[PDB]
Amino acid sequence: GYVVCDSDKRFLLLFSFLKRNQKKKIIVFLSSCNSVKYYAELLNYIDLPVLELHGKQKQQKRTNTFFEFCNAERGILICTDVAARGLDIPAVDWIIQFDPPDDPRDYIHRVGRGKSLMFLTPNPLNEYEFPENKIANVQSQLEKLIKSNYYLHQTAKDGYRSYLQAYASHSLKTVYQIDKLDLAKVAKSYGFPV
Amino acid sequence: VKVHFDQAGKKVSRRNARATRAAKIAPRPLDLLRPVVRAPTVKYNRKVRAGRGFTLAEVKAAGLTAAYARTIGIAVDHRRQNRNQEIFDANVQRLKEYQSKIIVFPRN
Amino acid sequence: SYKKGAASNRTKFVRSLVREIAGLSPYERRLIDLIRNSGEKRARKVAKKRLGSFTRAKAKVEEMNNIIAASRRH
Amino acid sequence: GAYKYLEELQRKKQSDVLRFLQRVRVWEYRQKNVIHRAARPTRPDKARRLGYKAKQGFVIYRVRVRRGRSLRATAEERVGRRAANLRVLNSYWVNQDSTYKYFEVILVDPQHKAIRRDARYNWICDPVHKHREARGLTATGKKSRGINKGHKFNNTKAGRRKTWKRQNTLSLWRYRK
Amino acid sequence: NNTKAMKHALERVQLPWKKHSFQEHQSVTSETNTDEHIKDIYDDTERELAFYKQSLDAVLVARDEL
Amino acid sequence: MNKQRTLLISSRGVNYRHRHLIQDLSGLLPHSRKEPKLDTLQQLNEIAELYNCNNVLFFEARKHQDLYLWLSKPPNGPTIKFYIQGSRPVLSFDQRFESSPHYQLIKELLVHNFGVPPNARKSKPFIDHVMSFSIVDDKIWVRTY
Amino acid sequence: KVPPTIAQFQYTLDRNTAAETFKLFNKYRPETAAEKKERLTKEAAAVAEGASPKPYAVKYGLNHVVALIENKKAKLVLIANDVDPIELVVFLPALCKKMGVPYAIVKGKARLGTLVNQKTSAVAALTEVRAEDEAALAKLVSTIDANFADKYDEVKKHW
RNA sequence: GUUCUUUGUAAAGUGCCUUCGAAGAGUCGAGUUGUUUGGGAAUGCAGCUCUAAGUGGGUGGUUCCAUCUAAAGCUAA
RNA sequence: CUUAGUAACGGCGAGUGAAGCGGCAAAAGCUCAAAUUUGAAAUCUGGUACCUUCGGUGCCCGAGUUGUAAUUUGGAGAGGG
Repeated sequence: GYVVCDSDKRFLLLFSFLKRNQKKKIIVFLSSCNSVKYYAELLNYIDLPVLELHGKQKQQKRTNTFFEFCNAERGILICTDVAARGLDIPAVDWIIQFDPPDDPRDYIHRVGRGKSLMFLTPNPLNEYEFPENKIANVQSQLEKLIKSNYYLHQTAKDGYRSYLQAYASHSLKTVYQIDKLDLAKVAKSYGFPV
Repeated sequence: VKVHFDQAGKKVSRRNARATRAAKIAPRPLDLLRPVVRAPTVKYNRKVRAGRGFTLAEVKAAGLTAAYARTIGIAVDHRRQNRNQEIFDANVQRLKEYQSKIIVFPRN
Repeated sequence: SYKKGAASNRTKFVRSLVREIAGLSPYERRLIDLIRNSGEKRARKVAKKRLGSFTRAKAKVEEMNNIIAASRRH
Repeated sequence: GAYKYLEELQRKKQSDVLRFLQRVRVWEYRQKNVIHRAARPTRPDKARRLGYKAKQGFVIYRVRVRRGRSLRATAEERVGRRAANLRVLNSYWVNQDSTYKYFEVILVDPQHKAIRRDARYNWICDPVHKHREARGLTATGKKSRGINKGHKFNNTKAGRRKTWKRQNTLSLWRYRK
Repeated sequence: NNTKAMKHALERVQLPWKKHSFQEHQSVTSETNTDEHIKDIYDDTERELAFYKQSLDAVLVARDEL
Repeated sequence: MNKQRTLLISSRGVNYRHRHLIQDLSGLLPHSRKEPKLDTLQQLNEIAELYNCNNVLFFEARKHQDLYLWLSKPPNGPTIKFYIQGSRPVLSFDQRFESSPHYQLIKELLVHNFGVPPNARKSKPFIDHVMSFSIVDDKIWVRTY
Repeated sequence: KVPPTIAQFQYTLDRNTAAETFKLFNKYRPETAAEKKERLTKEAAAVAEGASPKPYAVKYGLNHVVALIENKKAKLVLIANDVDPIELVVFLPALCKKMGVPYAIVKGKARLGTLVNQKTSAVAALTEVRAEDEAALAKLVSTIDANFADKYDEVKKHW
């Protein structure tokens, strides 16, 4: 159902759960269509063969490449909450939602067709454990990498500017801007939160 | 007590000034293409007169750019505004006709 | 005034930073004490006499209220 | 950069920090001459926004004037006579006493080749700008001449003697009106 | 311009001067001086004299009460 | 009982003729309060809150040749607009002031505003002049002798 | 009598800490006019006939430093106490304290000039560092925060 | 017109999309003493006292609306 | 040129005396200060050696980071695509 983690290692835990799970059709759900530009661009450049779906691209460009996942067996796509709405593939086992969803109420209803966990610091099923010293030490690799290309720096930036806007434009009284910005920048790995 | 004895003299002065400007600015028509403007105040609003300069809006709608407009001899004003619709139409037609008439020589 | 004069996070920061580092002018040093003792009524009187118009003295006394309230509590 | 912080720091003049700088400098400037050269402008943000570049050819004279014609223009006029080769560009207030006022008038050498070159400042080399202060063509001179735009400045816009001579001398044409 | 709110203004604004002395009021209501009877309204001759009499005779109403 | 205060205030722009009227009437009124400057309307109530003034005279200034004087009261005063082309005073009045509520209400104002309270701060015992108030051609005429 | 924001200077960094600061800072010299010119002629002679990473140096302009603090990019900031107009730099310790950038008031303006190929500098800052001196830099940060900041917490008070 | 040379991952322009976006203080203003005007809303200036603001500020029009952006500078006819 | 001897002021008197609009003459606009070149003060003075000398270039010196160049001045503009 969920995994409790702090905002520093939220992304760093996710990269662990993807590398350990490299055979299964798994889906991540992230908020911004701007954001999954970012997490797609890292993983092809830290070399995980991921797929990418978002509003910022064409329709049949989105569709025909989404079609590649549906006939696949192994891999993984990254998509938005919105663009994957109404189009669930039964051939899936892990639905990990990184973010609090767009509608939190109607989110549970879209499960029941696919195993679920989420990620939350203060905020049916059970949790999981996590041994804390197992997360990949790529943050040394990433901080050099977020400084070297400027395209990856720009897409880190939009992946941050658009992340928090959507975090503020949400429903719940719980998920409202309490979180400290020192650590959400580390989820996108900065020295300073832009 | 000043007397203007030089009325005839200064007309010949001004004419020769235009003659020099004609000699130096050879193919060009001495003056810039000025807009058509509605005069202020209740008394004069029926009168339509030559304005100072066009606008960025009138220039942009005509099909040319502001900096380029000045090089082809169109007077451009930036503080004037396009409040009236009929004046805007008349000036755009004035520029488009002017652009059909002009023959801008190559720089080679 | 399309370019009227938006908030600008940097300018707000600099003004409030200088507001404390400079300290307080002698009339303002008198004025903040005059708020705590003689009330906001007599404070607006002295500020109006010291400055030009009353419209200046309103925003001035209002600024003093913000300074005093934020200092003692936080 | 810092010029925003200095700009705002120079606003609070009677505040504790700047109050102390005044009482030290007012003593120090009295020790020195009436008209003397400062190596660097004390309020450099103000120097810049009045057209001073920290390059060879620019000179910052500090000048002392009595209290109670305008004092800013007198300050510029005093340095004009002493430093005759230079051209007065602009002046500004730095410090004042009960008896005296101090100004840091900025000057440009038109003879210096670093100014005769660059087109942003080579206009001052033109002989039409000899003693700008002696004709009220400086900031403070143009202020005291009442030269602005508006209903307020109708009788003194384009020369108060020029508009008088225009209004009080008869004009007659060849074919009389 | 209606007279309803005008009469509501006569309720709240107007102070009762009759309850107090003429010391506190200090206002002579020089009545029966219509002053539409004044000849030469554009020449300012009788307008000067009739107002001057209206002012000076008002003093004698207050003089007994003083 | 009659304890009141007057508050002569002015807008940006007053000289020669109007400042003769402002300064001399401020001198003639011992309970007058001379103020620097104002620019606009709702503020004037709060001006009265400062000095506890029972009266107000606001000189507004519009079309370059005219004059626009505003007279009002502190708490809930009904204002009347005007268009005119230090001893204890004696206040004379008119019959046609009492003819209508239009002139009766302004008569009441001219009694305690332009007159004097007996317990004024700068009040002199000796008398000197009178105050002529009368109506001709829909307008007021005041001269001090 | 000195108003507290003046004489927040003069309570400067001590003997040993200042020495160790320059032991770090003298490693990070900007390439001088002669050195830069000869390098580019080497580049001209090589590249015309037949790759490099970004080189770290100290940052030394007042406008550049006031940019870098509040960017935030500065890690250590050295500030001279002797400045001809003192008002040029009086806000700067407060700016560093507000943005949480570690600062130190150094003693001598020409002392800053030596490490920087100029006469005087008034302010010097080290934005970024080589990997080997990273631990040493962060240790000096703690050393300066213990000696300068924690000892003189009352420097904002007392005339 | 006649040529000799044009270079460097150089210098701009235009339209669309995306992310930002700082504009002048012993000045504005206020009271007063003089000067300036035929200037009625002390106009303009100077002296002296105090001295601001940033969805700001200046100027005008009958409760809003219009209009510009001071306190820096250059420029032929 | 006209508005005009108009508005307006003047013990309304000796009188003083504009301005916007309109017609025309001539028309031309721009430069700073403003947030970092920070992956390199990219700038300039002077001396000196040569050269095609109202100057250009090499070399040395000084100024200059308490900011000299490029980029921007609300007509916006900049960062990228």
